[PDB]
Amino acid sequence: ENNFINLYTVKNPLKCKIVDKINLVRPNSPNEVYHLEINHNGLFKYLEGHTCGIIPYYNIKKQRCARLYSISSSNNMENLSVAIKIHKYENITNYGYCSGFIKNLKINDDIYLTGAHGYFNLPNDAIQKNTNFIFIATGTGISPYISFLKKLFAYDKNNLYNRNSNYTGYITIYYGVYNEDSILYLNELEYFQKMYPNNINIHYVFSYKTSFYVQDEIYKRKTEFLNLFNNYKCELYICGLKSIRYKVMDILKDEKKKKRVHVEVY
Amino acid sequence: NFINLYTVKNPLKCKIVDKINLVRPNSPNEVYHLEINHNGLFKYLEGHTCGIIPYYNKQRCARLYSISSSNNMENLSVAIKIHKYEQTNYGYCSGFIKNLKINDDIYLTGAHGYFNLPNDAIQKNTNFIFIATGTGISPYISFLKKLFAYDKNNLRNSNYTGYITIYYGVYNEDSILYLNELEYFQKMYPNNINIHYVFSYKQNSDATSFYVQDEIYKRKTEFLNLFNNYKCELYICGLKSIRYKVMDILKSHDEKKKKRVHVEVY
Ligand SMILES: Cc1cc2nc3c(=O)[nH]c(=O)nc-3n(C[C@H](O)[C@H](O)[C@H](O)COP(=O)(O)OP(=O)(O)OC[C@H]3O[C@@H](n4cnc5c(N)ncnc54)[C@H](O)[C@@H]3O)c2cc1C
Ligand SMILES: Cc1cc2nc3c(=O)[nH]c(=O)nc-3n(C[C@H](O)[C@H](O)[C@H](O)COP(=O)(O)OP(=O)(O)OC[C@H]3O[C@@H](n4cnc5c(N)ncnc54)[C@H](O)[C@@H]3O)c2cc1C
Ligand SMILES: Nc1ncnc2c1ncn2[C@@H]1O[C@H](COP(=O)(O)O)[C@@H](O)[C@H]1OP(=O)(O)O
Ligand SMILES: Nc1ncnc2c1ncn2[C@@H]1O[C@H](COP(=O)(O)O)[C@@H](O)[C@H]1OP(=O)(O)O
Repeated sequence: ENNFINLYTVKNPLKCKIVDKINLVRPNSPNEVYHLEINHNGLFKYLEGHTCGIIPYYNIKKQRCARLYSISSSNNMENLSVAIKIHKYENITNYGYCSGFIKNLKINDDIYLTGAHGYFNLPNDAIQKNTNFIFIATGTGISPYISFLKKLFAYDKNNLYNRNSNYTGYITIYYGVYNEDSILYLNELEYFQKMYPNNINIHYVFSYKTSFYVQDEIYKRKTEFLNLFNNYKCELYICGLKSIRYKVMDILKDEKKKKRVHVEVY
Repeated sequence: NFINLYTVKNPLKCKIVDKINLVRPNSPNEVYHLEINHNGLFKYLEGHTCGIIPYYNKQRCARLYSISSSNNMENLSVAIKIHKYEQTNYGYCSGFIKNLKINDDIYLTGAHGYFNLPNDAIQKNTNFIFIATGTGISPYISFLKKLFAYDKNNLRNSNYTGYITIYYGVYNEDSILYLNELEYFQKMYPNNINIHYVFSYKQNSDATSFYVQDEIYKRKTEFLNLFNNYKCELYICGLKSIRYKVMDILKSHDEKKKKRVHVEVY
């Protein structure tokens, strides 16, 4: 620990089985996205904030080309989660490489993963320090913050009535999708806000209705927002598309005291 | 019927003739224009993409890049943005092109995509509305090159007499790709081409986001006409977003003209 990075490469993928395959979005979201419940036998080692690689079709032509997908489960969960938007052109029409693999994916199917990737992780002392957070996400970008939240708060899906252990840090989440029906992991987000009204705050920026996104909602709250960052030393986390970085970073008006600003973009 | 002439199993060995930095020094981006010699063995129509296989002859895994040249010219060209991330770390094919030198071998695929001009275009003087972000300009350049019969050596001959309105969104002036070519067409054919650049840097400050599709909305009354009144083929090539607020534009002032709208986003 924690040199989990690259325990399984494309040179040695890990046979895993699908355990569940669930639609993350309701009928009012244009996008299609599947949460995967993946059985790795406790063998696949990873760390909240980590991405895993899936090699489409691993047993024509090869076909040994992988895509990364952020894990959205806590280390502490028997099987692991992951969320995948199906990409189409341009329904019943055409698909991207991985997209199509996952579109035809069936339960108890072989899926081949690749060792931990990335460094978007939480701080190590975060759980004891009661450290504070500002998570910023678009679309599938919420994944890491779900895993983040399953850790900070007690996860158990089967024990959702207690207790639960509290990090009592303050967490502010800016989440931007198209509409309500397009927000990944609603059941959990709604639950977290419900169980911990003094620890988690969610700002949803919806695309539908010049254009207005999550950085624009962050500017519009810029005086309030900085408090969080400096007064509560709120840790900075950006995950999603490039565009987010500039408008939130250039709102800083610094010193390698900006450390803890984590930018991940895909 | 040139599609798939070449595949990862029989990739066409081509050679790197040139590698021009396509951006001026104010762009945060890094894009290289490759000029690739193939012995005229690559067959494609303007608007097709080709497949590049990084480090062929590890993983044999092609990425697609829009051809920014026309059939006529001896060599094919292409433009590549170099994708980066911090935690000096590069994309797979990006890293490949970045390290790419003059007279290197480069293995292409057969062609790809259906983002083409209609078969009767020059001799039907068909109108055009082209929407693009960043590298998405490539196909339209490819078009313009044919329609106007461009010859770097000679610059005139063209019979095409239609109208071409280009909407192009980029960060700032220095980020317009193929500015040379665009600026030329604007100058040489000012009653056959009209361009609308939409620079991203302007909205950084105390304003909300404004992208290429916003300009098309702000200019919505005119846009409909260009499409309705002028029997224009509409092309969108760039980011996912461009499409709904324009598409959604088209339902206001109906369908089965569908066959006149062409989309290719990534
Ligand atoms: C660090 C990191 C984390 C990531 N985490 C997630 C995540 O948590 N969840 C998630 O969903 N994704 C995530 N991604 C992106 C993920 O890898 C994508 O699924 C992948 O890059 C593209 O999907 P694909 O292979 O199905 O499509 P590709 O085969 O890569 O296709 C490329 C894109 O263009 C389109 N396209 C492809 N070929 C054509 C063609 N011939 N003509 C027209 N259009 C075409 C497709 O619709 C697709 O959107 C992450 C990426 C990174 C770098
Ligand atoms: C129809 C079509 C036409 C296209 N035409 C063009 C074109 O004209 N010009 C162009 O530039 N592109 C074009 N593309 C897309 C082109 O293939 C991209 O260069 C390619 O998708 C990026 O792959 P890569 O070589 O950067 O490596 P990849 O690894 O596939 O890149 C993955 C992305 O996530 C980042 N990333 C990779 N690994 C990690 C990691 N471990 N952690 C965090 N981030 C990571 C990279 O910065 C990159 O942005 C087109 C795509 C399609 C579908
Ligand atoms: N430049 C941008 N900055 C912030 N959010 C964006 C940007 N472009 C698109 N989005 C939005 O991010 C959300 C999630 O995107 P996705 O589901 O494709 O990952 C969508 O609501 C999308 O809105 P839009 O409807 O304008 O595309
Ligand atoms: N939702 C969106 N709709 C249209 N254009 C966008 C959107 N998000 C970003 N862009 C812009 O597309 C242009 C192409 O750049 P690239 O595709 O390399 O990011 C950029 O100026 C980028 O703006 P931004 O400056 O906000 O990133």
